[PDB]
Amino acid sequence: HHWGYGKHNGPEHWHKDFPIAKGERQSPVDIDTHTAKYDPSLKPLSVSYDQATSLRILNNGHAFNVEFDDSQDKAVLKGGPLDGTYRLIQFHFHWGSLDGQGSEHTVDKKKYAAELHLVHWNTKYGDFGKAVQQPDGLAVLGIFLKVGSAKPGLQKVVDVLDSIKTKGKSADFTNFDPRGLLPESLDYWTYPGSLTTPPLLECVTWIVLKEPISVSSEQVLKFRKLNFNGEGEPEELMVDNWRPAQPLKNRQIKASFK
Ligand SMILES: [Zn+2]
Repeated sequence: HHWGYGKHNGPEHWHKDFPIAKGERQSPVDIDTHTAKYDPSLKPLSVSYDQATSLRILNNGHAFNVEFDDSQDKAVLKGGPLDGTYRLIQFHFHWGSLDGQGSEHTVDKKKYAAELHLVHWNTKYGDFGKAVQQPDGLAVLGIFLKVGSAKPGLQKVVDVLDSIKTKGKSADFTNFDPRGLLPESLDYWTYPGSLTTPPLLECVTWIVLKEPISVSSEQVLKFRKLNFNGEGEPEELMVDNWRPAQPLKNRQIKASFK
């Protein structure tokens, strides 16, 4: 009855309801590291999450969102390719059924186990809904996950997942520090793209970090116990909730590093 990540409603079908799926600046893409251009004029990336106020975690039937208070400039992304100030509104992940798949962006065709998206909106547009209608409305910070050592800063998220197993379930999720999800280095690639889920709006500056974070097999296994379905419905494990790479078309990926 609507969009998802199965054979019958997955990414290959989305263009019928959302023709922009075949548009000029769709995401994700493959990042060909030997085609990206170092840009020495890119300003340093500024992640300012000290005053972040998390509120709630929600299973929306596609992923889970950790939501933040974005009523003021409490957690912001600036610098790099960005003009102005972008406010953190939520983060979520995309992940696979197996460790060898799950990311949306790929790097020289390599798929990672998962990908974290920290979603920010351009404050010059006043609200998120207006921002998504602008070509520079959003900035999404993308971070790859590989399976190795546990990420301590992820554990609070993992442990609450039992309480939001099914579509529509939410739980209080205050006092979470998203700085615990970042890698050491802020080296990145950047390109103009889109939301990777319907409505696939072409409003995103993508900033994808080069350094993955490591999470444990046990942590990702717990992501994979979530459900796409609602309570009291036949179980559909929430896995493989990623859109594959889309054609780059008339775009350039810039690198912050050589
Ligand atoms: Zn996403």
